[PDB]
Amino acid sequence: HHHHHMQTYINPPLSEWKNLIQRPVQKAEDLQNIVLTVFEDIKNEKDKALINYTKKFDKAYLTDIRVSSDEITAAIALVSDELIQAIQMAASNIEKFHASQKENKNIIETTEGVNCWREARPIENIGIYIPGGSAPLFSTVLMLGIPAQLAGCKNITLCTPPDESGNINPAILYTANLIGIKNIYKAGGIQAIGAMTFGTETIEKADKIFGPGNQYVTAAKQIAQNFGVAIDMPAGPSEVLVIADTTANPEFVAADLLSQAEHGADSQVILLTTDENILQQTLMQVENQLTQLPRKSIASQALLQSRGIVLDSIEKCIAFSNLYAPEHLILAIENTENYTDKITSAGSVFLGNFSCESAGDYASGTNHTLPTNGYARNYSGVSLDSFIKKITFQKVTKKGIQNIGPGIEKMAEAEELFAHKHAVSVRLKSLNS
Amino acid sequence: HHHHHMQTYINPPLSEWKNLIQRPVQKAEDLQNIVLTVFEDIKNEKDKALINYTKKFDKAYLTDIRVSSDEITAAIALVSDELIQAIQMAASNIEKFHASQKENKNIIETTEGVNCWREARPIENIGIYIPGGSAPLFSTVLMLGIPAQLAGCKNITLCTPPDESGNINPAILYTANLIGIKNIYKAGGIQAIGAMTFGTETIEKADKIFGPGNQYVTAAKQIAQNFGVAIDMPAGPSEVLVIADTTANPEFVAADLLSQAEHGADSQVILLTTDENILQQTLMQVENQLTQLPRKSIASQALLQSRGIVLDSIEKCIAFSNLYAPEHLILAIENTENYTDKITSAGSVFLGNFSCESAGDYASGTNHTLPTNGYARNYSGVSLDSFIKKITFQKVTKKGIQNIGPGIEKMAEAEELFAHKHAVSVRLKSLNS
Ligand SMILES: N[C@@H](Cc1c[nH]c[nH+]1)C(=O)O
Ligand SMILES: N[C@@H](Cc1c[nH]c[nH+]1)C(=O)O
Ligand SMILES: [Zn+2]
Ligand SMILES: [Zn+2]
Repeated sequence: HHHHHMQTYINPPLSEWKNLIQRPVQKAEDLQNIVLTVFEDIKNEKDKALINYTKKFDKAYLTDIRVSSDEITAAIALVSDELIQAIQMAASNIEKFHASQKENKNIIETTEGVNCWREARPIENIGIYIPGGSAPLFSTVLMLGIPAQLAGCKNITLCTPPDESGNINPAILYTANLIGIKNIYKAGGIQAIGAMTFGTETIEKADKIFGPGNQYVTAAKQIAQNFGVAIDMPAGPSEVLVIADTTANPEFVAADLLSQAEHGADSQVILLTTDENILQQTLMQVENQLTQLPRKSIASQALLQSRGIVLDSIEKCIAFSNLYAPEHLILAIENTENYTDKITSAGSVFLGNFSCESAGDYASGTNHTLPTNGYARNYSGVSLDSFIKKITFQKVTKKGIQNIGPGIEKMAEAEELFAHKHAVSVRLKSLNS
Repeated sequence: HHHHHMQTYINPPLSEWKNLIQRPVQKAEDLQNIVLTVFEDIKNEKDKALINYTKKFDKAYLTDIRVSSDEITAAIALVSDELIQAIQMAASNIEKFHASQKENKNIIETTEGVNCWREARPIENIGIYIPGGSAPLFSTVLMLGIPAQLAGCKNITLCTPPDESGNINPAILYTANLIGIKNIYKAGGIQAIGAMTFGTETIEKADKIFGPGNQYVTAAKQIAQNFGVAIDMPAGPSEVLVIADTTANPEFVAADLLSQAEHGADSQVILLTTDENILQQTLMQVENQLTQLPRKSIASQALLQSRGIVLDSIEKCIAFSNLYAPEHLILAIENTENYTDKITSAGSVFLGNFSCESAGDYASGTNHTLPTNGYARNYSGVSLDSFIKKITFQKVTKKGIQNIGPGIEKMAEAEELFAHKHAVSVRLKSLNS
């Protein structure tokens, strides 16, 4: 009479893996006309459109779009001392890890007299979108704001929608103010993305927009690309894949699965085990722990689309994981150092029984803004790299151009580009003269 | 009675810069329905669609889509010994510079018992598009194929359209075969992009597609993103901005401008000088050199949209350049080391009188696949980074989770994510027990 929440597959053949790696289907609504209409309103009516759309969708009639300093001060006083300490602990770890990603200038002499190198420069105008609601995901403010600051980005904008009384959750404002974000705007949805894409009287336009959101925000960011703005990565629901052998702790594994499942009804979790007893013990823990979750309804909906799979070796589990390309990968196995080289697609990886995903979500220092829905095949998580341009430099000397010059002339000839050839020829004749 | 090709502006006010940074307008045709129709045909008819569209647009009725080994061998014998030597010289320099971009693993202890790091992994399936025509831009094969190989990308596909006899230019095939690309397909245009986006019987689908093309290829790459593939960067016509003081060589500067102008009628060049005499001498050189260009008609059309501007200091020229954000920047000035830190947006930078753009186009080692039309504000040129994912790793010890655990619990509580809190709690209670 037991109500099993997650479906299981015991040693499925390789011919079924194509089906077992599938995420749940997503909504197929065409939002292009909806987005383009909002964008046209933002282009034509600017701040008035922002206020009008906020009235319509957030049920708040604002006078000012920008969060005031009194509102920031009021928010600071509403954050407890213990939370302040935790946020500062997280910010320090995130700052330390992202600061380590800065590269040293490295001048390469490719051939005699030819020196080449790269240098980073910040993307000047950064836009950050933060969804609203009663539960503030203020940790995303740290994840996106801190590397923007470290990169040297001069203008950081944060948009987040008000509640019906016009207010922003105090933890969001506290956290943004902590890391030095001063341009905070009461705006959500398509209209917020449009404001950062085209600019209004109050919001200067962004060069690149960061941060996930719902289906409407996702479509708006996708379409905004066609008007010249860059975006961080494509969006989708969050997910975890866990690999567990006999050394895994079933209580820990169940808690990790449920931590991902409680994010949303569209989340997906995958458990790969090397024997059935680990699977059975972990599922028993899932059932028992699920009863205690305030969000048990949401996690239960995500578990319907989730899968537990028994595969007869860790190397087979890794091969399945590499085909799935998970946003988060937990290796709950012995001697992970023997296996990490074999991982080829995963957004972020957690090693051994004490590396829980919650730690990466909040405080370890890695970035939790990660590619989902298989985008780990072709994107990275947000990092310092996301906030800079790498400019290439070269300095060719007189000996340098005498060295590579004749070869360039022959290639330009073959491409039938006479002016390209002549730009070399005039240098060579000048030194020969 | 002189026919001046380029328009000049002498000390324009700062209020006019907004207008002087504008590229020429681009075509505003809506190609979405056109692209989606081809994509539907590729999805439904696969190789048959590839052959049918090739018949229609390339006027070649193919039997085989894949270039054969006999065709590769025939192409090798049609490339001269002197060109072979030049291509190998270029490949060596490109390989050396891109190999230097590999990062070392760097384990960061963010706090006691918490170790975080990143590792690169190749994007597994790479697609490269190379336009056809009588003038083979085979240098792009080196620029995209070499870093793909260095990254460890296992499956590299190259699509390039046949001529009416079904043939591919021998320099393209020679160069692709040289750097180890074995999967070469006779296909162009929207249908080639669609084949790499969805896959056919002959062409395995790509995870990321590289390489610029015409308006149709550009729209296809943009729309292909919505079906899950990554692309290198947005497209547009090529451009150069030159900054010249009294130490510049007007013959060299004119040749550099004309080298960019001969690329296409939609190209744009910008010359900034610190005095009018440099401008006048350079324009005289442009007029005289233009008469000798086989492509003088194309360069003349690009010069119509080009601008020469006198500004009264190098720092003003740099500020103009930073607003323009050029694909290529040439600093034809004294003591460039005093100015490169002030450059904030540019795709690739060339220093001093002997650093011509042709050298970067062909042989210096930097990548010539660069962001144009102002995309240097928010994208980089192609590099080793373009072909990899940077996966984050963390290993938290028992002491580590005891260290950051309580803080995570408080933040999870504030985000009302009880399962996130519980995933930490079970570890702490286990060690406390
Ligand atoms: N070393 C570079 C930083 C960089 C990042 N990527 C390439 N270069 C600098 O001086 O800014
Ligand atoms: N050091 C990494 C390479 C890397 C690039 N970016 C981050 N890490 C490795 O072992 O592959
Ligand atoms: Zn989470
Ligand atoms: Zn060129």
